[PDB]
Amino acid sequence: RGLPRELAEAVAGGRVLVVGAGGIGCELLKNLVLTGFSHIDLIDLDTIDVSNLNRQFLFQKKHVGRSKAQVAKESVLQFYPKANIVAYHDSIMNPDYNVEFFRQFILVMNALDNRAARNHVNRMCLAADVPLIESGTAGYLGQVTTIKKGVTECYECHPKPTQRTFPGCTIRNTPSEPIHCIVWAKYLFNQLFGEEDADQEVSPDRADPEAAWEPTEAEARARASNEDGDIKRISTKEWAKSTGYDPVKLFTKLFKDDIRYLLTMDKLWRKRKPPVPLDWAEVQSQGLGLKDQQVLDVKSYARLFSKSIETLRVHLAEKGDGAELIWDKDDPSAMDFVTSAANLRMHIFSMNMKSRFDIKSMAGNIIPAIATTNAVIAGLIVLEGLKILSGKIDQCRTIFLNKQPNPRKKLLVPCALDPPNPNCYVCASKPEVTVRLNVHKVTVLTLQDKIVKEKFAMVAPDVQIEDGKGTILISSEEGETEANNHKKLSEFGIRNGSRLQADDFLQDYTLLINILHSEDLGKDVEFEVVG
Amino acid sequence: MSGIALSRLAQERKAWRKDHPAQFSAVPTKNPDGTMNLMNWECAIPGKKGTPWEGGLFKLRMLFKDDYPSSPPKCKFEPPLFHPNVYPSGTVCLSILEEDKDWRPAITIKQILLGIQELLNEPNIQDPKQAEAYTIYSQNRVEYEKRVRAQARKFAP
Amino acid sequence: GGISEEEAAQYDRQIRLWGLEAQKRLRASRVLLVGLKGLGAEIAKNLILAGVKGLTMLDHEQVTPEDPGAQFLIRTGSVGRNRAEASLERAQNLNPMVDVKVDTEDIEKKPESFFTQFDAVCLTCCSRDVIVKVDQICHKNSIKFFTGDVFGYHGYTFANLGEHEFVEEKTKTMVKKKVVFCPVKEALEVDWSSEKAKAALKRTTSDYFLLQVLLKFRTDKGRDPSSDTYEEDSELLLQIRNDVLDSLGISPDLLPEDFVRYCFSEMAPVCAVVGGILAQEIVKALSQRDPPHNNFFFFDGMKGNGIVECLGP
Amino acid sequence: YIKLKVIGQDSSEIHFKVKMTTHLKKLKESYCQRQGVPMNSLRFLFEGQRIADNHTPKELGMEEEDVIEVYQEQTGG
Amino acid sequence: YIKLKVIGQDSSEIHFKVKMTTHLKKLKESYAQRQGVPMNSLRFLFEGQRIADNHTPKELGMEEEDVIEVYQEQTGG
Ligand SMILES: Nc1ncnc2c1ncn2[C@@H]1O[C@H](COP(=O)(O)O)[C@@H](O)[C@H]1O
Ligand SMILES: [Zn+2]
Repeated sequence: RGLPRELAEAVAGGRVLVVGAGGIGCELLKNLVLTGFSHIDLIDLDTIDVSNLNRQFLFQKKHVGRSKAQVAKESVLQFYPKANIVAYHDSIMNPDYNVEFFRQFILVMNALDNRAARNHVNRMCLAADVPLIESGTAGYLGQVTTIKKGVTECYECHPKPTQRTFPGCTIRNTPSEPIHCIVWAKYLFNQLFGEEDADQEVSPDRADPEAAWEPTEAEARARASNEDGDIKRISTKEWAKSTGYDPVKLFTKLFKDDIRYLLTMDKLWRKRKPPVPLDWAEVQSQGLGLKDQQVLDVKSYARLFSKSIETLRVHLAEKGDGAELIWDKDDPSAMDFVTSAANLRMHIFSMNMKSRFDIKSMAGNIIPAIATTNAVIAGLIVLEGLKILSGKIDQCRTIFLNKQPNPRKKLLVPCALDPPNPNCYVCASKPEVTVRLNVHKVTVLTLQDKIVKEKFAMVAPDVQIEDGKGTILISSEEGETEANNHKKLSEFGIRNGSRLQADDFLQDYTLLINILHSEDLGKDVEFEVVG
Repeated sequence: MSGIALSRLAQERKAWRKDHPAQFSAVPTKNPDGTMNLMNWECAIPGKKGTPWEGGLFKLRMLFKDDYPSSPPKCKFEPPLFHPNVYPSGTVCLSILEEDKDWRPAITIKQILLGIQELLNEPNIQDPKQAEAYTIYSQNRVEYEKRVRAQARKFAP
Repeated sequence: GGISEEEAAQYDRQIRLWGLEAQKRLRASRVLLVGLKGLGAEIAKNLILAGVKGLTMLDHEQVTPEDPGAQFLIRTGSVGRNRAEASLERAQNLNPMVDVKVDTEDIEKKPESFFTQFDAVCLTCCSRDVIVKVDQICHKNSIKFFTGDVFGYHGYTFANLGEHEFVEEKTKTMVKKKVVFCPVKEALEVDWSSEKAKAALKRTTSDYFLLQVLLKFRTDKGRDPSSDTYEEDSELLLQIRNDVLDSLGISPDLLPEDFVRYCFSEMAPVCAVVGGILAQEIVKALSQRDPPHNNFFFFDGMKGNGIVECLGP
Repeated sequence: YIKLKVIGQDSSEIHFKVKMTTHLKKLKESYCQRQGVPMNSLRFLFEGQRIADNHTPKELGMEEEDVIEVYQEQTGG
Repeated sequence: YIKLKVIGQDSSEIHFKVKMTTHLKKLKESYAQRQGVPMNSLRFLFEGQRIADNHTPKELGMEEEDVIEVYQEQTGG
């Protein structure tokens, strides 16, 4: 081995986990294996897709359908069985990956594409004081970043939001970009095939069979036929389920009637160009590149819409009682549905047609990436990791990757690790204690009084569990949670390695509780704070 | 869910409990297990003195996504009510909680709730987000007033 | 376009970046590769994944026990076997519809006509005279010439495109430009004692100088650095560094004495990164879709930065 | 007004104008608005110096037409 | 104290006098005085940056007599 032995033995004796079996993940794992790392933990929730083969060199064509972690492990046994590899087919947000699950590792690097998972692993590692190496890949772009507790800024020092979801209110009435109608189609799919998420509801709810146009012309009917509430707003999902998802009825409801209903807003179209309603009858009876890169005719899009809704109705019939269908970027039926809807909306608002290829591009927010940049990012990650394990954190630096050399004739740019921001609330040196207790017998009453009120002088405790989603366990106002004070912590899902945040409305000082399960405490006591 | 969002929401809850407008309500929702999730809230907005909506106590749910406070919360009245600026699915829109116009991460729960209150007190025409309420309020004002009174008595405390 | 549906699906990600036409030109492309240090293996893998229809690689050495225990292409315990034949199975497994070729003959003995059927040639772990020969042949044949290597935290690449044409995105929709580059004998043997080169030197990376030291040491010692002979070889690199830089007319202190402790190794990270950038350059040149970087790029791993530079234009 | 140049990580050229006392806050917000990217996703670098939120042109002291580097710490890995 | 330099779409300039740390009162009273039009259907752009309903000049970074221009309403979408 060409590595220095002081570091070679450290990497061959320590344990490092890498999260996400992406192309970056697979290249990272290969680099770690070649470097001499002995124990490596790999976790991924997704399976190998056909389009996934473009970058994941560890995954072959025959490997589609299996878990990413299992296939990555099998591939690394193809050239180095000696490495200790642990594979997990799960998501990081699963609570069993507690602070103790990260504390076991000497180093950890993220290879994720979703911002939420990245923030979660950031928080978990800062809880476990295990150094992190941040990275991301996009096309010919890339970067790496060291994340160290109390030395460098954490990934949450500068809050970076997740993917653009758009307000919804703009797209539901007046789309003006292809992205607008695409997210409109996604929301409509969630509305009439997914769960009853009223936020995703984008098609209007009314007396659906009526072809509404200026109800003020029938003002007496609008209050004599039905009471206040517009016939109690028949749900679009319920209407579609009751009508058996009739392609013609659905098409006219969401492309002719609702368009006129929108056209009732003359105050909106006095500035914006008014859209046009399309009817199924006239569209049907009016009389090279990839297969997805060419725009089709509105009649062909309507035919695709009908076929897609038929297939999706069949798939829903495969489910029970109308179970929701989760959207995906690879399902042919749902994707044909969304492209048809988006192109129909574009033709509605006098906008140009967009091919299925572009809808696939910006619908699932597929970020392009090349194995070149993926490889360089993984190499930067492992170089920074060996620097970290060597203790040369001062020499560790944030490195970006460029498609074109900068005017400073540099392609990989080094930047000093900025000190952590003192007030981002996650990397601050907030006081913490760990208390061992028997989860299955201690109750919320004891937790609130004995463990917090008198043990830490909290006069108004509102302890809160930071499970990665956010919920308060108890409230300072007794009228909010006193009904569940007799429950156990195991009843609320606080397992070993969990942690809670406590606060006071008058002492205005926060305190963090770390949970360790300890049956050995006996009967005389139910808890103990570790000194 | 970002930890910054969690800490910020905890601070907002503390500030709201310490000081909030009279007979207003803003609490995290009762989870099925009995806890409250601070990322999704139940709120109820009372009417203003002399206004047609006076006396009613209109229930409103607001949704916080992982990008808060960079992203605004998505609010929604349950059940949906008869107002031009609310989508009859219940969700409401205003520049206060829309990214591209005025949404500032530094703003708090109290001021956005006051914004929704004054929006209810200010039915606008230049930004219609619904049809039926818009056309009634634009053409036949007396029926709109009668329906507003009916709603106010419908959501009375 | 004669692109099949499943082949497009396997390439679906990169089409969204550089378009169908670049992929079609790659399907019309053939590449010659030489040398299989971790760098050769990674560059072969990345070219395979890129979508070039045919990759031909050449090497003159077997798998030896002194080689590291992992090369991520050759199978476990493939010692004694030819490295090309030890790797071809996994290399083809990386992408089934791309065909690969394995050559055991040394490029020194290889005839000039053998390079004609390739649009790009890649060189690794070879003597500078043979680099000159292959580069001048490539320039004569109007073919794009690339080379590069890795040694510890230090790595380099070179690219000579000759008369080259390419397109770019109009980033303040494609627009056509062109670029011209010079052979290695013009680039590598640049006279630094000239006033303009001397002026540019003070803001010129020393990575080229340590590369020249390494190259010389490779040519005269007949083998690459190996950890079992660190001390005597290290002193040899130091003294030959003095010899070359004072002969070239530059102060040896510009290459600090500790550079040996960094270069005297072969590591996966620095190998993988330089190979990735080399593959980026190769695919940009073959597709003519992105503007190639200038003839030289270097990497200092301990310093954690990469520099593109112009030498001997 | 005193002129400066900002060249993007993707070789995108954008050209902006500023005063010596005008906080770079405005400059970076303007850039991310023009590019349509969330603010915290961009890193601004001058000759290797990270541009802080509390920075002002008389502090880093550039000359006119000087280049200020931007790099975008993108997700999607 | 602050000299206001508000000009509407009709090129109408109205003068006001407010303190340094005015936060919302400035824009609220300017709206209520010049309105002719509902408040929500109007906006002022200040050095090309759209203000918030509490954006004070001291934390904006403007000073006396700085020119502030309104912009066409974006309520239509
Ligand atoms: N929460 C998560 N848990 C495990 N793996 C994940 C998670 N989020 C993303 N990944 C993986 O991270 C990789 C990122 O995508 P890509 O790099 O494009 O392959 C994929 O392999 C995903 O399956
Ligand atoms: Zn922090």
